[PDB]
Amino acid sequence: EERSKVDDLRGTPMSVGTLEEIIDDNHAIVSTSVGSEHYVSILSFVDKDLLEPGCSVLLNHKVHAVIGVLMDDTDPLVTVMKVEKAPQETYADIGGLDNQIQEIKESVELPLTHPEYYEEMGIKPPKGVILYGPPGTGKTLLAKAVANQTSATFLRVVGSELIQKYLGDGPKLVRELFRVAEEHAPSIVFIDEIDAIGTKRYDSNSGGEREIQRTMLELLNQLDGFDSRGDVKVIMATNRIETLDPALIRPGRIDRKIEFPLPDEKTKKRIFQIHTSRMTLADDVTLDDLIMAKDDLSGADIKAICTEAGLMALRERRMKVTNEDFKKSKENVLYKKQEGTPEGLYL
Amino acid sequence: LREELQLLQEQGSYVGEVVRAMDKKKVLVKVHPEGKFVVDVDKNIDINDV
Amino acid sequence: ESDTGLAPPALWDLAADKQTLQSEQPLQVARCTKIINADSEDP
Repeated sequence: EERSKVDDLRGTPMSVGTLEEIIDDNHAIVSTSVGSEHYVSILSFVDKDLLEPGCSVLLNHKVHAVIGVLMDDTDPLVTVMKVEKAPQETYADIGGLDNQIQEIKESVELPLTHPEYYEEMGIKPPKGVILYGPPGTGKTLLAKAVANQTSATFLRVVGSELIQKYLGDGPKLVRELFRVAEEHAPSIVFIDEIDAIGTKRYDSNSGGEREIQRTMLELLNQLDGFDSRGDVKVIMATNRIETLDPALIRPGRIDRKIEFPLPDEKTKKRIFQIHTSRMTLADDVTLDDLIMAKDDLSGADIKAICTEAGLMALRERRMKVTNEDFKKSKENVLYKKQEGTPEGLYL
Repeated sequence: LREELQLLQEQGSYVGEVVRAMDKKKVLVKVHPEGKFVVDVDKNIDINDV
Repeated sequence: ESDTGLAPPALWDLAADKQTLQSEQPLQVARCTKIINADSEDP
């Protein structure tokens, strides 16, 4: 009876509002979908505990009073980016980059699993770890290799699921992500491709760049609020470094600058084996001649060979892949970037 | 001709694109020039209209 | 489900009687804006 009276006390065409701020005096400020902001009153059955600046409520047409709080799948944008399942092969997938493995193991696993080296002496663990170098030098493969061998949760951010146009959704998901990093295990914040948001620190007069500079400043603020973080590890990765934010390269925030130099033909032979593993590799093919001839090719190129080797088998209606397919895939696919070398001059 | 004229003297109807909504006789309609609205269903239609 | 702030009825049962009705007709709706300038001796 009483539930039906209050459900019929408000108006029926309830309008979807937007909270902006809260004053604790039975009224608040809200925002319509057209951006018109209305100094309206709030009721008392509205369950004043979940009211947060940035949520949505229900409004009236007559007085636009706050009818009730609105759910929004509670956060659709921090539960998608969280990894639940297992990544790729742990340590045997990569090869030749074992110089940098001691860096990332002692900076991540050693503050967590054995936090006694830091207590015998009194040396604090590092927070920021930067991965830069050539474009596609094996930064994605390395980040999944470290995240497999873990005992804590892991976070995977694309970098383009951070910038919206709602003027508050930028700095909102920073607190949404770090709360998930706080409520769960001391996870690894992996926000990939931070170069599109953080560069050169420019301020303009339009309403296009203002959603970037605040969110850049609020993330730098929320990373180093210096109140209680609970040993959050942050891995940041871009390709380039020279058009990036200089005040994150300075000490006090990040003291690890890990570079990934170019590999050799030694690391290739596993990558040829790994890519030619989940296929019908016939026993009449040769891969070692394909390694010896070509002297510049990456993991994307070998995978582009393996798909072209897979396509040529399906054209003439076969199941396995013959050796001439691998030869013709080596001579068709790999002829796109071979340009520029000083041969016959150097010794 | 009177039947066409009596329904003619009547205001227009809106349109709203709905992909999904909630149950309990309240659906979620988003109009084009404005935002979303929590509205009520009719008695001539059902509820399973998501 | 459409929760809309259920608030299990022990904290708002006295508040939903007529205090809502005194928030509807006397309490008007205002809007927040910006002031550019002012004038002397007359607002």
